[PDB]
Amino acid sequence: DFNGKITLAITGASGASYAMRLIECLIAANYQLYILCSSAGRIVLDTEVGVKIPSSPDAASKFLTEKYQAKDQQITVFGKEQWFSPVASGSSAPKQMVVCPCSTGTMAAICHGMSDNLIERAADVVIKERGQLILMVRETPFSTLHLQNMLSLSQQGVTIMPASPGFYHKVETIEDLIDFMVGRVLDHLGIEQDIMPRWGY
Amino acid sequence: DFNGKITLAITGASGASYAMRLIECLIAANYQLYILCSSAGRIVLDTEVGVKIPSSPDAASKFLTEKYQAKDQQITVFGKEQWFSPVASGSSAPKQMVVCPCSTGTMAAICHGMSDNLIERAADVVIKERGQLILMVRETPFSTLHLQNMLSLSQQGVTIMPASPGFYHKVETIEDLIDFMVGRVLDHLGIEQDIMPRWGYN
Amino acid sequence: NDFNGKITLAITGASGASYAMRLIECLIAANYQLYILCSSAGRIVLDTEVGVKIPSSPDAASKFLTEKYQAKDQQITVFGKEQWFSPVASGSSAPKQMVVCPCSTGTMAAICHGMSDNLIERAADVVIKERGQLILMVRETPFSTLHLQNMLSLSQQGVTIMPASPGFYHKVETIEDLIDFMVGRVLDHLGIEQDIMPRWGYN
Amino acid sequence: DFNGKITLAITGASGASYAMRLIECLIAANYQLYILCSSAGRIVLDTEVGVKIPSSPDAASKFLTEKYQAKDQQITVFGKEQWFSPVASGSSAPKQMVVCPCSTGTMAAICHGMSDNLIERAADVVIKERGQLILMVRETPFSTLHLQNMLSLSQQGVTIMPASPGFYHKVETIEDLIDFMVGRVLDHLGIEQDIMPRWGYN
Amino acid sequence: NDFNGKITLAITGASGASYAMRLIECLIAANYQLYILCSSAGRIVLDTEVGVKIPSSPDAASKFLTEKYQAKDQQITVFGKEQWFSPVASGSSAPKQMVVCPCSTGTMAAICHGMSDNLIERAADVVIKERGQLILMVRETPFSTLHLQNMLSLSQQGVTIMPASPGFYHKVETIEDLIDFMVGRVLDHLGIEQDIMPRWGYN
Amino acid sequence: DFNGKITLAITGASGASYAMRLIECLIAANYQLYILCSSAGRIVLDTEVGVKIPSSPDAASKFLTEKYQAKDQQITVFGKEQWFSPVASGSSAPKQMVVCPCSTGTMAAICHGMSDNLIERAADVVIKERGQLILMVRETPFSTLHLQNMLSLSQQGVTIMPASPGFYHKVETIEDLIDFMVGRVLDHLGIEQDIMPRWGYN
Amino acid sequence: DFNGKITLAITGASGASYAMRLIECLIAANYQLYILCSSAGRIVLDTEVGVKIPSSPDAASKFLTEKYQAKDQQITVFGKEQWFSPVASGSSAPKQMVVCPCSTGTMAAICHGMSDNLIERAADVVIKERGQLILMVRETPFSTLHLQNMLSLSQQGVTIMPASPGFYHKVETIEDLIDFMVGRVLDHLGIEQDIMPRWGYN
Amino acid sequence: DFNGKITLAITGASGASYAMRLIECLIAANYQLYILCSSAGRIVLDTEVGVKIPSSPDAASKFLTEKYQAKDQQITVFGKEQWFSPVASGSSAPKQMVVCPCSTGTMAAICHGMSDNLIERAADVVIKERGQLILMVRETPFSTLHLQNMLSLSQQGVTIMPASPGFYHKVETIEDLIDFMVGRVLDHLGIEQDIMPRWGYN
Ligand SMILES: Cc1cc2nc3c(=O)[nH]c(=O)nc-3n(C[C@H](O)[C@H](O)[C@H](O)COP(=O)(O)O)c2cc1C
Ligand SMILES: Cc1cc2nc3c(=O)[nH]c(=O)nc-3n(C[C@H](O)[C@H](O)[C@H](O)COP(=O)(O)O)c2cc1C
Ligand SMILES: Cc1cc2nc3c(=O)[nH]c(=O)nc-3n(C[C@H](O)[C@H](O)[C@H](O)COP(=O)(O)O)c2cc1C
Ligand SMILES: Cc1cc2nc3c(=O)[nH]c(=O)nc-3n(C[C@H](O)[C@H](O)[C@H](O)COP(=O)(O)O)c2cc1C
Ligand SMILES: Cc1cc2nc3c(=O)[nH]c(=O)nc-3n(C[C@H](O)[C@H](O)[C@H](O)COP(=O)(O)O)c2cc1C
Ligand SMILES: Cc1cc2nc3c(=O)[nH]c(=O)nc-3n(C[C@H](O)[C@H](O)[C@H](O)COP(=O)(O)O)c2cc1C
Ligand SMILES: Cc1cc2nc3c(=O)[nH]c(=O)nc-3n(C[C@H](O)[C@H](O)[C@H](O)COP(=O)(O)O)c2cc1C
Ligand SMILES: Cc1cc2nc3c(=O)[nH]c(=O)nc-3n(C[C@H](O)[C@H](O)[C@H](O)COP(=O)(O)O)c2cc1C
Repeated sequence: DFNGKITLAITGASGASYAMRLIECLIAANYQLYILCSSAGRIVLDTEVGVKIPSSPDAASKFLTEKYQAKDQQITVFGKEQWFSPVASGSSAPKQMVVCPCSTGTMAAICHGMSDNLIERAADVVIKERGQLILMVRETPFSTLHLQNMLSLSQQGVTIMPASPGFYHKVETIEDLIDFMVGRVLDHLGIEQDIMPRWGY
Repeated sequence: DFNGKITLAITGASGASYAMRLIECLIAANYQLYILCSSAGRIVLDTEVGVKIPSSPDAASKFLTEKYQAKDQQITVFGKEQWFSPVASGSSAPKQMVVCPCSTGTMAAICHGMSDNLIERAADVVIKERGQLILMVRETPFSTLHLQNMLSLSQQGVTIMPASPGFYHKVETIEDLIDFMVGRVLDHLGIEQDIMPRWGYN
Repeated sequence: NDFNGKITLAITGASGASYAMRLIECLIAANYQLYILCSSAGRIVLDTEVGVKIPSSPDAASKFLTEKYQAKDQQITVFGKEQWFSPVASGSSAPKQMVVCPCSTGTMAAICHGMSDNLIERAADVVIKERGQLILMVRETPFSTLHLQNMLSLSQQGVTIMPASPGFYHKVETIEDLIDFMVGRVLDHLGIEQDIMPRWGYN
Repeated sequence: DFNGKITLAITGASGASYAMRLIECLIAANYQLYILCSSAGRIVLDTEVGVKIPSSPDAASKFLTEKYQAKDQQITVFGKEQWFSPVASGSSAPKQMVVCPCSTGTMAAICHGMSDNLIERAADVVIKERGQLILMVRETPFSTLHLQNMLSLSQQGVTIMPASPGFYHKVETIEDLIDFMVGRVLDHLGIEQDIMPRWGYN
Repeated sequence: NDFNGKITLAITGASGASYAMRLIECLIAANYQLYILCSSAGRIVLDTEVGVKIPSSPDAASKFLTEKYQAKDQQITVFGKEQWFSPVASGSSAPKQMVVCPCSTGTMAAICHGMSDNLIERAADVVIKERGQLILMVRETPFSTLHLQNMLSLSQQGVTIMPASPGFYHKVETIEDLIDFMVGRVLDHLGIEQDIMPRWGYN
Repeated sequence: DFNGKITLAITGASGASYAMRLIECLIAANYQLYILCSSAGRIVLDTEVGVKIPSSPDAASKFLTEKYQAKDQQITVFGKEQWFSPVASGSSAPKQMVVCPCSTGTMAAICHGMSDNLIERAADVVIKERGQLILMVRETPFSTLHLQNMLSLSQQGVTIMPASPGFYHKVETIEDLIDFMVGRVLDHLGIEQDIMPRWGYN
Repeated sequence: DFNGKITLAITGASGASYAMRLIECLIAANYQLYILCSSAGRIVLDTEVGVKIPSSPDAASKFLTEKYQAKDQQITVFGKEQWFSPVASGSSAPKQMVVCPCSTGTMAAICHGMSDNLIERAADVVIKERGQLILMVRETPFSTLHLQNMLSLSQQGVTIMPASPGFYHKVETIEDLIDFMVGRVLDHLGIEQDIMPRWGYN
Repeated sequence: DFNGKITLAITGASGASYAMRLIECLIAANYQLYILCSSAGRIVLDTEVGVKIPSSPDAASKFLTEKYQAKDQQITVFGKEQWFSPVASGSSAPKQMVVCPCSTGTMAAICHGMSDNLIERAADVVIKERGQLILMVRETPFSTLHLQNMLSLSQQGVTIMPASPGFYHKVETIEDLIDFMVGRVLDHLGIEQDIMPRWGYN
């Protein structure tokens, strides 16, 4: 039925709207989503976009499914230590994962392999199985230690995508900036998108 | 007269509006500016914000002065390879410099000391004189080599400041995101500002 | 405001609680405003080494310390473990000076690697990225290689690693003289006038 | 329509024949090409194989179209700083690029992310977007610094393919050596080829 | 011989002279034989911090310390700055255990880089090459990056870097309790039974 | 009572002229100096400028005091093992130090933390206390090991300022070269100077 | 008598022609050669150029002597583990050695000092005695690990000369490409050559 | 009847009188010079020493020829992309090259192998052919990135010779400082000179 499974982690960086719009576009492209959200991520979603994701995985899954009028099974949320989840094992996990937005703290944890929660274990799995991990980092300025951590991940095939949208297409609202970034994630995932033209400059 | 001199370099990355908004605020704050603009810079300023900066330094100074209604000598623009500029010698150059927006290619030339034009020499000088260089890099995703370049400069005390505006202050307009970044540049320069509040997270 | 400056002070679970308590006292006497963070291992060490039970709840702690030091109104605010709605948590708002004292090798390690897992680690990461001044008063001996790798990294990046190794070359009558050696060094580095450690050097 | 788009950049290293043959094979394989040529590249093409690429991009597109009897829009040449080309942006650029032949100076510029012209930007974009870049470097001997540069690009997923043809197959004429290299580039690009058989050693 | 083992003990010009004096006392009580090296900056610190004037001449120093500690015959021998005809100077002859205490960052640096410019540095270089145990009780704060680079190098190569950062989690009534914390740690690392620092850990 | 205290060490590199003139300017700028001089530096001073610094510290202080017509307490010299000097401890030492001229050997001692004499300890101190250390290194050519040493210091915030005078100003005389280096030192110290003009290139 | 002694090692990389031509030129330049051939080298010589080097060292010396019409003692072949050869000891070995052609596996063994056979020992001896070793490597594309290995040898004064002939001179036949490489090796060895002219680019 | 060929590059660092005195001595020692001058190097010679080198290469050869009363073919100036020059190919280039004065931007370009112009290609070729490159760097203070660039090249056998003259030989005039540096260059190149004597320290 679905076109593929993608793991999506939302962490406590600023940039909630990116994550909300990415999920909208993935659902519309008819992907199945396994969604992980950190406790700080929930705080940011509430403050920035007024979105309150219930803390219980079941209620969260139903909440998101209604928000996006998604199909049966299309969205599943897994809790912070739910090791039964498919994402926890290289024997079962999807091969694509996006962290959006991705805090420098979560980026750091994945860089060093702390694997202390489901989001960090999932990322560690995608890296070991040689899949695709994309981290949409939101911070500025960067410190040298942020850069060392990004460098290490990028050398190992992780895609560091800072939330730094461009303005060279006609930018007429905040949405168009949001769609710049989301369209780049989607191009990287190998998913047809029409939210960001291919005109170039 | 003025609270100080700042060197501003505009290069060909997207995010012209940041640079225009930065000039606007430094003028109102009564700083004197030495502005440098690469060719690709002007092309970006043109297509993104409809601002055709003349490529002659003298006409460029008058245009910007007029555009910002600046005082006499408050803005001086210098040419691609105009070595008499005060920015080209450690004996004379200002100690604060911002490259906004900063292409990955200019970041790279600065990283490695290419010093091939006035912008690159000007940055090399601030670095050797132990001044403050701030580079507003606008590119995504980063490649590994981007990240090696950035890490090398950052270790050497250059502030890598990617154009990654935050959204926690409540954004209703693109101008709030522009002001997010410009306000961070101003904080770093030690310039009082009220375009981005000090509330933090509420 | 109404104060000379703002300082962020984090207490973590290394031995050396008496250095932290003396440092707060001197900073208050100097009329600085303090944002205090304290980890739970931190409170355990305070409790066992100097008998000071800081309430775990941030309002109650602010009051407790305020009364302890007879501090002015809003001079001391404690913030809790994940209280992100705290000015220390954002570069838009935070103090440019922070001291971790005593700093456990675990907190130093989490700062070194950027873990930013609680308010203490985030506040440090912010100070680092904003190019402020972070001082870490590490208390541990011996060092391992990995401790040294972590301290080295931080020191290359402009973080001041100040082990709690007091000197004895001044008048040492009491333990208080050694506490004051280290607190005197922190104050000098913070740019704060102090008379607890004379400037005579070696005689 | 076409089987895919490829970016080709010709630079000022010896080995113009490799490039001309590579174009011939991609045209016959029904690929669409975006061709970039450096000024040194043009001088090399001229002196080595008598091929004079018009200075004008439109004139060059037609000249090559005509030379290879290529279909409509199958060959588009772009100029030195034509930032409006598809190749300059990650939102638009092809995911495969070859630099044939590749001078050590252009390999250097790409290694360090200098991105000063369309070739180096095109490269940097391919690298950041995680596509495939192949560099047919021609120089001998190598210096340590050449090797450092190749090393870092290689670690970053760029294919350093020196123009070092082998002789273990049927070597009669120079064309067999040219075809050795071109066939290796075609195998890497994933394109069906029979100018170099798969017998291996015999 | 007639002793439990041989230990090389070097005193250098860092603050912390009272750690060295207490360490000799415990080693003597434990019936170890000591080869003592003392630098001239070392004697200056001993003199100013604890009032102990070790004669610069090796015979006179051996007698002075022997009497100070009421040591047995040949239990303490001091050796002078370039006294190469000393068993510490050759791998064919030297003790396999050495402590520098207090260890200045200058002596740590000369050992790190292999300078071997006097008997102290040579004796350390020997212990290192013979795969023995070298403990360095560094006293300095803050650390610089270059200090940390030097300590890191040494620690990777199996040298124990033991900063003089005493803990407070045990019963601390006096300064002597903090001196005994560090001396207790040196003894534990040397494999020497000691009761000056209890083994109760944290309560 | 002076504008501040600076530590200045004179070591056995050629360039005694630069040291003598820095001292002149710092005295006229009303700074208090603590001077250290190596026995090799004393030999260089005697042979190059015929200045004979006496060996005893008290006689040294008086000699330099006399020579510069300095005020009371303005110049104090300290001997090579004079650990009572305020420069020996982070609890008491000035936050600015210059080694002029600086031999490759003393730069090496400082690079590696040898801290063998007062000059080396004073530098070690300034570094660990995060002050400002400036090393006017005179040597040519550099070896690789000299460069490794300077790179290590520079990465750690020490200013490696080779005695490499420029000629773009009005160079009528040797003093013009001495003043180029001295002026650059004083700018780094944050001390107003007018011996080297602040227009750059002309 | 002879102008000097050179060690030549042939290994199992493609490019046997380069080696045969190199020998021809050194013989005509009156050098004395100590030749080593690996078993893979022999297989390559056979399949590429029909040259069957006798398995026996004495038979190989005569076979080559005869092939090049060389003088008495001008060519001595030595076997795989003939440690009694001059080439195996630093007390005796020639100070110039070429490995032509050089497989990436023998370049690897030399990079890491494996010294398992006469070729690798000969190499290691040349390197330790600070003579000149040249490695004509033939492989494409390069892997990262190939590049790491070449890098470390290059940093250590070994000449990595890939078999990447250029085409800027008069290219008519394959012999002109062979002569390009051989002439570069002869220039490095310091030996007068006219198979590759010095006109440079025209 | 020239003793040898030297490539001499003049770049945009201060110290033009070094380069002019170096050509004088090399012409008196009967060496043949191939001189390259960048556009920033012209500007420096014009302003510092009042020498205006014509922009076209033939007029510039004639100009310098007359200036030093050089012999027929003793001096040839080559333009910034005159790739037909002997210096641009390893097959033909001189084995000794001096960059004097050397900017930090030209030192960087050579460090990372940019090879963007004839000066940078010439250097890249001297390095790959294992000749001798000497870089007379004039800048102070150095930044960490300057030091990283120098270190890399020195590790690779390039001689980093900063323009840091000594004073231990009795210094009459500025000329004695110029002659200190030029004598060191000449000593490095292996050319007898009597402008800086050999008595060392007295
Ligand atoms: C409103 C808000 C916005 C934040 N924005 C960022 C940010 O943009 N970047 C960042 O690195 N941390 C940010 N933080 C801090 C992280 O939330 C903090 O480091 C937390 O420990 C992250 O936890 P997580 O990585 O488990 O999500 C923010 C916090 C809040 C409350
Ligand atoms: C509309 C437009 C937008 C561009 N945006 C970027 C950008 O966001 N980041 C970047 O690194 N380069 C960007 N480029 C490419 C640079 O302009 C190009 O690499 C050029 O060589 C920069 O030179 P400069 O650094 O001298 O300005 C852009 C070009 C155009 C035409
Ligand atoms: C009484 C006591 C003393 C401690 N002393 C130290 C110490 O001196 N150094 C250290 O690194 N950790 C010490 N610890 C361990 C830390 O408390 C432990 O590593 C903890 O996880 C640190 O957490 P924190 O960094 O969040 O405060 C001590 C613990 C206790 C209970
Ligand atoms: C006829 C000719 C042949 C050349 N061959 C080579 C070569 O094989 N390798 C190389 O690295 N450079 C070679 N060059 C030099 C490059 O052309 C030079 O470094 C130039 O600056 C490269 O510019 P580009 O990288 O923009 O093409 C050659 C030059 C000419 C004129
Ligand atoms: C009273 C006094 C206390 C000192 N304290 C220290 C210290 O605690 N740490 C340090 O590295 N050096 C200290 N020094 C400096 C060393 O004595 C100085 O670096 C000396 O050269 C060390 O020589 P040594 O390593 O040969 O003993 C002190 C000096 C004096 C006079
Ligand atoms: C006349 C003279 C000039 C010297 N010039 C230099 C110099 O320019 N650079 C240098 O590194 N060493 C120079 N030296 C050598 C240093 O003096 C020597 O290495 C000494 O050991 C350094 O001692 P110091 O670092 O304690 O002062 C010179 C020596 C003499 C006698
Ligand atoms: C016909 C033929 C051609 C070969 N060409 C190459 C080559 O060009 N490059 C290479 O690295 N190995 C090549 N090999 C593989 C090497 O022969 C192989 O790695 C062998 O183990 C090398 O042994 P040697 O290094 O002792 O000569 C070739 C093998 C054969 C049979
Ligand atoms: C009068 C004058 C003096 C200069 N001196 C120096 C210098 O001493 N060192 C330096 O690195 N750059 C110096 N520059 C800057 C270089 O000329 C500049 O970075 C230029 O881009 C170098 O280009 P080139 O390397 O192609 O010659 C100077 C410029 C002028 C106008």
